[PDB]
Order: sequence, then C-alpha cells, then structure tokens
Amino acid sequence: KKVCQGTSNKLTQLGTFEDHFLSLQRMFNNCEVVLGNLEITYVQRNYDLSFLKTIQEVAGYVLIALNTVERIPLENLQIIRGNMYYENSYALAVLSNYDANKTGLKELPMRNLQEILHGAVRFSNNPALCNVESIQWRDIVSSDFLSNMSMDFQNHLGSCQKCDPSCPNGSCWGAGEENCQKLTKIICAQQCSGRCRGKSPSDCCHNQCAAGCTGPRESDCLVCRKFRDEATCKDTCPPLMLYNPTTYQMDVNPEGKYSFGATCVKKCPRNYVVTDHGSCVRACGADSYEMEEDGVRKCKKCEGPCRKVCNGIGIGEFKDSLSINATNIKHFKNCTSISGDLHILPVAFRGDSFTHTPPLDPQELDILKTVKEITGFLLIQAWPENRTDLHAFENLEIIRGRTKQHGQFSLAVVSLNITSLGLRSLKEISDGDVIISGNKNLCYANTINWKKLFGTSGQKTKIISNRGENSCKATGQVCHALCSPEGCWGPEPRDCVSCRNVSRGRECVDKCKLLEGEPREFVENSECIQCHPECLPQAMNITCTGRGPDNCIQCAHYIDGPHCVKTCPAGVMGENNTLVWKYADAGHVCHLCHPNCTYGCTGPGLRGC
Amino acid sequence: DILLTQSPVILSVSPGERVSFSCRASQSIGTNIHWYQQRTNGSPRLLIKYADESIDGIPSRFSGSGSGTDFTLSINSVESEDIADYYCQQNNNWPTTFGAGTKLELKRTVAAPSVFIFPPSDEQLKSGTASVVCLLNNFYPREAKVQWKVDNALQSGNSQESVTEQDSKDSTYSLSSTLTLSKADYEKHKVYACEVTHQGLSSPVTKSFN
Amino acid sequence: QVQLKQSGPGLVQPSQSLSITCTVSGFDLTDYGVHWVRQSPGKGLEWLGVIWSGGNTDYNTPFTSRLSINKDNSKSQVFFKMNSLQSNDTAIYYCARALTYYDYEFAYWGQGTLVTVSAASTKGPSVFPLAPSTAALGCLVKDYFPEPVTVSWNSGALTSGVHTFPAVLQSSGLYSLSSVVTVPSSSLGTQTYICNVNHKPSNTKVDKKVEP
Ligand SMILES: *[C@@H]1O[C@H](CO)[C@@H](O[C@@H]2O[C@H](CO)[C@@H](O[C@@H]3O[C@H](CO[C@H]4O[C@H](CO[C@H]5O[C@H](CO)[C@@H](O)[C@H](O)[C@@H]5O)[C@@H](O)[C@H](O[C@H]5O[C@H](CO)[C@@H](O)[C@H](O)[C@@H]5O)[C@@H]4O)[C@@H](O)[C@H](O[C@H]4O[C@H](CO)[C@@H](O)[C@H](O[C@H]5O[C@H](CO)[C@@H](O)[C@H](O)[C@@H]5O)[C@@H]4O)[C@@H]3O)[C@H](O)[C@H]2NC(C)=O)[C@H](O)[C@H]1NC(C)=O
Ligand SMILES: *[C@@H]1O[C@H](CO)[C@@H](O[C@@H]2O[C@H](CO)[C@@H](O)[C@H](O)[C@H]2NC(C)=O)[C@H](O)[C@H]1NC(C)=O
Ligand SMILES: *[C@@H]1O[C@H](CO)[C@@H](O)[C@H](O)[C@H]1NC(C)=O
Ligand SMILES: *[C@@H]1O[C@H](CO)[C@@H](O)[C@H](O)[C@H]1NC(C)=O
Ligand SMILES: *[C@@H]1O[C@H](CO)[C@@H](O)[C@H](O)[C@H]1NC(C)=O
Repeated sequence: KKVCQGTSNKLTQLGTFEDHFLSLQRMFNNCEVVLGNLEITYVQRNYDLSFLKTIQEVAGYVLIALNTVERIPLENLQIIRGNMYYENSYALAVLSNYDANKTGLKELPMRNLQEILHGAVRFSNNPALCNVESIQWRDIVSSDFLSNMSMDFQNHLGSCQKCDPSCPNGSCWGAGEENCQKLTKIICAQQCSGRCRGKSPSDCCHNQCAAGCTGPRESDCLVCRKFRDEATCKDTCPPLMLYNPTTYQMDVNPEGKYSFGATCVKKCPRNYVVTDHGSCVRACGADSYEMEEDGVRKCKKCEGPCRKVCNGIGIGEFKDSLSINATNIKHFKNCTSISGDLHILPVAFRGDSFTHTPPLDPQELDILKTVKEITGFLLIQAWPENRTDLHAFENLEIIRGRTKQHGQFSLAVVSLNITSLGLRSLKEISDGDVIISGNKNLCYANTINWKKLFGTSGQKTKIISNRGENSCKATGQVCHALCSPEGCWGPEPRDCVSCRNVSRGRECVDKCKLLEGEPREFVENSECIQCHPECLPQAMNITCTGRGPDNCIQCAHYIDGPHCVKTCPAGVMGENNTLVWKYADAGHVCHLCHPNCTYGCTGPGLRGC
Repeated sequence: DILLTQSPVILSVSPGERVSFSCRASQSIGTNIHWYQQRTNGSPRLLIKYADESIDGIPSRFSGSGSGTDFTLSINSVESEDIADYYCQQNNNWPTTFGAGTKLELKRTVAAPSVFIFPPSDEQLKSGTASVVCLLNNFYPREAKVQWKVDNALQSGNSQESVTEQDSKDSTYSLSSTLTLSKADYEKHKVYACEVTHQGLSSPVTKSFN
Repeated sequence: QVQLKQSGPGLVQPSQSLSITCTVSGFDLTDYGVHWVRQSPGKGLEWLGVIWSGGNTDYNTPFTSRLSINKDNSKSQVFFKMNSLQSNDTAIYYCARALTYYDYEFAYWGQGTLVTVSAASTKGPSVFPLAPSTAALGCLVKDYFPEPVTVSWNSGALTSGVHTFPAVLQSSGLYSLSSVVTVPSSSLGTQTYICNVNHKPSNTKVDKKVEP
C-alpha cells in the first residue's frame, strides 16, 4: 500500500489558511496508511477534503481541530493504532471545530473506524457536529482506556439527519444505511477472544485480528493487531537471524522479513534504509553510513569518523579566504575529505587586519586530524614552532593534486621549525610535484622513496636546504631499526613506511605475541592479528590458527559445536519460531535442553527443570 | 599663515538668551569673514557674509559684527534648532581658511539618566563573543561616568562608549557603553554590573544580571 | 534653485585614487567656479581647490601635485580626482558654489561624500537583540566596515524615543553601533518591534524582531 509520514504540528498553523491547506493536501494526497499522525486543522468552509477518502490506517493519532469545513470524509479509516497520543491518553481528538462565524464541522463519517488499538477519544466543543454521539465506542476502544475518555456533545448550530432503522441501537456516523456502525466486539459470543463477523460461534475472528474479519484464519483479518506478513497476521516479522542447530551459529533466516510500520516486507521500499535492528527508516543515523548488500540498502556504523567532505580554501564558504585561519577553521570540524586545496600561511598565525581576522590559536589545528583525503594540494608555509612534526595531518592518507599550487606543487612544506614530517598515513600522491625547502630542523624527508607515493610520471621531488643528512645521521635522528629500508616519517617505529619484521596495528614490532604475550596473536601477511577472546592462551604453543572462535587450540570457557563461547546459547531464536536453550555438561560442552524447559535447564532431561 | 581662532570650544546657554561666538584672526583683515552653521550630518550653511551682511533666508536673530581681528556672531534669542557647529571663514588671504568651530549646547534642568543593562543575545554567544550593553537614556549635563564591574572587580580597557548629540526636543544626551568579552570569559564570571555616576543621582546607580 | 549633487565612492584603498562627480543644477558652470572643500573630524573644514568659470583651476598648496579638477559645462558636471591617498585623507568631501561671482562665501554645498581611506575589506554587520526585563529595547549592529550604517525602527513608523548612537571603532578594525528605543513596558507583549539595518557599502539589509 501507499504510505505517508503524516505530521506532528499539533495545533500549529502553517502560514495562511490556504498555505496550510496546500501543505496538508501535499502531505496526504493519495495516502492510504499514515505511519505518523493524521492532523487536520484550520480547514476553512468549502475546501475540498475528498482525498481523505483514501486513508485506511493511522499508526499514530488523529487530531481534527479548528475546522470550519462541513464535512471531513475519513470514510475508509479502519484503525488508529495510537502508537502516539496527542494530549494525555487520546488517540483520536476532535476539538473546537467552529469559529466566530458560528459555522463548524458538521459531518465526520468515519463509518469504518472499528478499532483503536491504544488510547482514548476526546470530543470537545463541536457545535455543528452531527450523529457521532450515537456511536457505541465500547466496540471501538479498548476497555483499559474507557476511563480516560472525554466525550462532550452539544448541537447548537443546526438540526441533524437521523439514523437508519438498520443501525444497531440507532448508532451511526451519518445519514444512510451505509454509515451505520458495524459492531464487531460488543455483539460477539462469550467464547470469542476478540473480534467477530457475527453473533454465532462459527463466525469468530483469529486473535491476531483488529477491527474485523471475513473468516476465522489469521489471514482473514481486516487489519492486523500487530504485524501483517503478506496475507498472514503475525506477532513479529520473521527474524533476520535464526539459530541453526546444525552449524551452531546464527544463520540468515531464508524466510526473513524486515519491519516497516506494521508491515513485514521482504525488501524496504524505495529510498528506505535498513537499520541495525531490522526496521526501515528514511535515513541513516549520525554514527552510520549507507551501503548496499544483496540489493537491499543497509545502515552500517562508521568504523572511524563518518565520511564528511568539505570545500577547500578559496572554494565555498572559504571563497576569497587566503588561508586556514581563526575564522574558517571552525568549519573544518569532522571533515574527512577536503574537496580542493589547503593553505596554511603565516598570515594565519599573525592574524590579519585587512580581513579583520584575529591570530589563530595553534591548538585549533587539531580540527584537521580527521582529514584523510585532500583532492587538491597541501601547502604549509607556517607551522607552530614548538610542534616538531605536522601532527594535524597524521591521519592524512592521500593528496590527489587534481589542482596544484602554481599549477605545479601538490605538497609544499616550506621553512618551518619541524624536525620530521610525521605523515604516517600518507600512502599516495596522485599528481603534482613535492617541494620541501628551508626547514633547518627537518630530518627524515630523504629516507622516503617518493616514487612509491607518486601515481603519475613526471612527478619530481625537490627536497632542499633542510637539516643536514650528515647532521641527521650524526645526531641519531634516523629511521628506527624496526623500519624496512623503505624509510620513515620520523624516529618512531610507527613512522616507518613498512616493517622489517611485523606490524601490530599501525606500529612496527620485532615479534608477535605468538607464544607469550597477553593478547595472543597470529601472523597473517606480516600482520599481528589478535586471537579471539574465547581462545585460551597456550603455554609454549600457538594459541589460535586464525580469526574466529573455531580456529582455537583450546577454549577458555564453553564450547558450542565447533565454536568457543563465553556462554552457552540461551533464549536465542531458532526455526519453528521456538526459543533455543542449551546447558553445559561436565566437559563444558553445550547441549540442547529438553523441549519442555520453557525458561531453561541447568542439566539434561526434565530433571534439570 | 593666518590663523582663525574660535572660542569657546563649547558654548553653553539657556533658550532665549543672547549668545555670541568669538572668532579671532591672527592678522587684521577688515571685514573679510563669513560664518556658517553646520547641524549634525548637514552641509555647512552660510549664516553671514563679510562680518555683518545678512544672508537671504537666514533668520533675523542671526547677526554678525566686528572688523579688524576680532569678529563676533550673535544669536539674540537662542532656540533649540540653533544647536550646531558654527564656523568662521576668512576671505582675505590665499587660501581661504576655516576656524575649528564652536559647538552650541543648550542648558536645561539637571536630568538623571534612566539606566538599562542588556545581556548578550544567545545569537551573539554563538559567535563566541559577548557584547554587554549599558544604556543611559536622556540625561543632562553630558558628563557621566560608566564603570563596569564583574564580580565586584572593576573593568578597564575592555569597554567602549558613545554619546548622542543633544536632542532637538528635550536637549538631553544619551550614552551607550559596550563591554566586550570572549564567551569563555563571559561564562567564567557571574556578576555583570553597570555603575552610573551623574549630577542628577544622589548616589551612584548600579544595574546588574548574573 | 541652485543645487549640487555628488557621486563617488566610499572606500578608497591607500595610494589609489579618489574620484567624485559634482552634478550641478540651477546655474551655469560657465558663470561660476566650483570649489572642493573637505572636512575631517580633526581638521575642521579645509579648502582643497576650485575650477573656475573659465576652466582654469587653483589647487591648495598641499594638493597641487595630486589633485585634478575638470568639468563639462554642457553636462553640468565637475570632476574631482585626487591621487595617492593616505589614511589621513579620510574625510567628508564637499563641492560648493559661492553666493557671488569670484568669491568664497559658500552659500551652496554638495551633500558630501564620505571617503574612508583604508586597505581593509568591506564587511556587512551582524545584528543581535537587546531585550527588556517604562522599558528599553534595541539592536546591536556589530562588526561592519566601512561606515555608514543607517537604522530605522518599524520601517520608520517608530521615530519616538529612538536613539541611534555614533559608531565606535573596534580594535578588530570594525565598527560597532547600537540603536535603542524606549517604549511603555505595557507594549512588550502586544506591539512587535523590528529594527531595520542597512549597510549600503556591502548591500547588507537586515530586519530584526526584538522581544523578551
Ligand atoms: C580568513 O578566513 C575568513 C573566513 O574564511 C575569510 O573571510 C572572507 O574574506 C573574504 C575576502 O575578504 C570575504 O569576501 C569579500 O567580501 C567583501 C565584501 O563583500 C560584501 O560587499 C560586496 C561589495 O558590495 C558592493 O560592491 C559590489 C561591486 O563592487 C556591488 O555589486 C554591490 O552592490 C556593493 O556596491 C558584495 O558584493 C558582497 O556580496 C557578495 O557576498 C554575499 C555573501 O557574502 C552574497 O550574498 C552576494 O551575492 C555577493 O556574492 C558582500 O555583500 C568584498 O569586498 C571582497 O570582494 C573582493 O573580491 C574581488 C574579486 O575577488 C576584488 O577584486 C575586490 O577587491 C577590492 O577590494 C580590495 C580590499 O578588500 C582592494 O585591495 C582592491 O583594490 C579591490 O578594489 C573585492 O572587494 C570579498 O569578496 C568573505 O566574505 C569572507 N567570508 C567570511 C565568512 O567572513 C578571510 O578572507 C580570511 N583571511 C585570511 C587572511 O586568511
Ligand atoms: C625549534 O625546534 C627545536 C628542535 O626541534 C627546538 O629546540 C629544542 O627545544 C627542546 C625543548 O623543547 C630542547 O630540549 C632542545 O635542546 C632544543 N634544541 C636545540 C636548542 O637545538 C626549538 O625550541 C624550536 N623552536 C621554537 C621557537 O619552538
Ligand atoms: C562532530 O561529530 C560529533 C560526533 O559525536 C558530534 O557530536 C559533533 O556535533 C560534530 N560536529 C560537527 C561540527 O559536525
Ligand atoms: C607550545 O606552545 C604553546 C604556547 O606557548 C603552549 O601552550 C604549549 O604548552 C606548548 N607545547 C605543546 C603544544 O606541546
Ligand atoms: C598625512 O600622511 C602623510 C604620509 O603618508 C604625510 O605626508 C602628511 O603630512 C600627513 N598629514 C598629516 C599628518 O596631517
């Protein structure tokens, strides 16, 4: 069905009467299911509300207030789920539909509203309203809310059409036999759990039904009390993961369904992203990025900071600005990619009268630590003298040099007090030349093989007038013994280009915690990967043979099939929509509980229950 | 170079009074002197030409006299509209030159300022700077003292003030003082106070917020 | 009726030139000289020069080497140009005509041209509310350059109790000005108050509602 969000403006007016109307129409035209709230306010006399005929569900609340329109044709609204209230505990609230002009809302023909899952109903000050007072809300509303109800009726603007003789107890929503109240709760047999399509015992609805039914199956409900999966009404969308007794791990349920409103879809509707818990949402959170898996778009929490690209210096907000300076630096917060160039000039640190920009507090440069990519060039003419390396760009992975300074340099580092370039993440310089001049204390630039970094031919390096390669060697400012001959960005073992031995995270080390360290590790392609926490460390032998709890030599706590687990599976969903319960034996091996062990079993059989 | 020296710098008089402006030339120049009125934000307006000749369109209450070195502009019964700068100009020696002007102030009874303090707007605080404003409205005479106090600590060097011209209707002044602090500094203290000293106040008046 | 109307810049960069056009009406340029005289706060009025009826010019001694005055009788225009400007050429510039032929009693003046000499950049103001707790309220017009800023209240409908203060120069090199108005405290709930700020040099127009 066709869905729409609805609104939550409560009694707020949006512009003039016409503008407000236009936005209401724009919102609900062709809507069948309102996932949020249906709010109808300030609709003046003679305005056409006929599109409302399409609505059949309001997941949230229905508020009908301050209207002058004579008729509000919510003829096909079957249910208001009341997942949200308006004031107090009202799911439906129809208030003050009149004006100075003594003309108000006359007809509210909700002849199909048979169910209000949650909440009460409020009716106040509707001098023109007709017929609704006949309605037996006991059939509509859940007994739990009958107490919080607020129904006040008083006709004083006009005479009302009478109900059809065919209506039960003379209860109707308006004129005609079609507007008679259909009763599906109060008239049911005592045997009936909920709704019914007649007084007889045969004519009885499946418990999962709301409003009514055509037959006695869970597929014949008019509306589903909880969820609708294709044609059947279910308690909850079939879970995406199920416990597979064969593999002992959680597998993707082939019959898996996402939740969308009160529906169970096999694939989210267009422009909807699946969350980390199976629900369909218009857009991913702050801590997450969007991706595509098996054709269905999904939200995945961002590994580091979420990719945020911003304009470079001279572009966007920074247009006509000469450098990263005290004013603009604020805008670089959380930036991961810089679309264009970065200029860091002396004018930043001196402050600039002409542009009325104050001196930059060097600490602010930490804002740039999130930058991993610069499409244009990186130009550094000034740096805090007490900082020995270019720390702010320590996470900078790539400079593309799509645009270059003087159409020539993609990396320019000139006359700074720095001792090392500390560009530990710089893995690639796609285009442009690299010039390093005038840094009296700069010591490692040379050791680097810049041809590795370069992506194009013609790129040259110009490293001149820095600290003496001889004086560098002489004062021990050289590459760490853990570095590969490929050079380094500074003295630290993390500044190496590549390791002589192995690496743990970003750091080069001489050995992995293969046999002795506390977080035991294995080696893969010269990388130290920690062992699964459930693997028990092995004295004088390797602890694990790979990533995962199956590649363990020995388990630390319990074993489920081939896996090592901190605890046995308990209360996890499985096929046949049954809960899975296991117990641990003397050898700490997990085994299924007796099917009768509803809350679990400490041991085998009925005994351990 | 021939100097024209005007006195007083400020001439304070009461309405209806006879008022005279003095303009003295370093050299004798006969009657080659002209007088101008300049109201605030206006162009100079020629009042008198050649020491004593009336100018068409100029109120009769304006007249001039003098010959030699000492010249005088007189308003025989001063009116509120006469508040202005008044300048002399010499006509006699190349290049023509102007005096530094006399500003006319009108006396009235002492009037105490009505004082208001305004905290920085939340909007401004977003920019990282807080301007706090103290207003002294409709007082007389112009001499007034604004002192800013922060948690009983008196501020210096971090305030600016300005004063309106004399009002055309009631002859009072108003003064605006702005204390400007960084947001962090703003948030570091508690008591923000403006203390006013003026002839019309029996004791200094302090307005404040936290 | 004799009138002189000036046109010309506001901000001139140092060492660059300043040009003002004085368009006259109500007389003939072939019959009268047009003088240019300026006014600096700390210089009072200073005569700069004159282009006479016959097309000849005279320039005051300090400006003889950097001043140019030309004219077009047919177009009733006088062109003032001054070269090599410095900070202490900041002033209001007037053209003027005398009452009688050949003389120096300036009976007629242009409306003046405010010339700022500064190498800085133009910046539009930010505007913040000053709200009440008879009550006073206002607008803070902060950090703009150069002068002037014009302010009205409720589009000019409220000119009673309004005081717009002289701008002050902030060390940032930017001006700041406040404008306030006093009204009965009983009006704070019922009447809406909007300050209209216009900074013409930057084409910045702002309307700000001020309320508790
Ligand atoms: C530090 O970091 C900060 C933050 O990143 C940087 O801040 C930025 O600085 C920029 C550069 O200073 C600045 O942009 C300048 O804006 C000023 C003023 O702009 C406003 O006024 C102009 C002029 O209006 C009048 O003139 C034009 C034509 O002359 C008429 O059309 C108009 O009707 C007026 O009569 C407006 O045009 C302008 O509007 C524009 O911007 C707004 C939004 O801001 C838009 O809505 C609008 O549609 C327009 O796009 C503003 O209202 C400008 O003066 C300046 O422009 C200069 O650039 C041209 C070409 O590049 C240049 O030739 C001119 O230079 C003249 O002036 C020089 C001195 O300034 C002088 O030396 C020359 O001889 C020459 O005469 C021209 O002035 C800039 O565009 C940014 O707005 C500002 N950003 C922020 C957020 O504050 C800062 O620069 C950094 N500094 C350092 C050192 O690192
Ligand atoms: C420029 O860098 C040099 C070295 O990186 C700094 O000089 C050293 O400062 C440390 C303390 O921070 C001392 O222990 C060393 O002995 C110094 N080395 C010398 C003097 O050769 C120098 O301070 C930096 N300059 C500035 C302005 O910070
Ligand atoms: C940066 O990201 C953090 C994430 O926790 C967020 O709290 C902060 O508001 C963000 N700031 C900006 C300017 O994006
Ligand atoms: C560098 O200098 C600043 C300012 O003098 C100082 O605050 C800071 O502690 C110094 N050391 C650093 C940033 O490691
Ligand atoms: C104005 O400044 C210039 C220097 O740029 C100087 O020649 C001139 O005498 C100054 N005039 C003053 C200070 O009145």
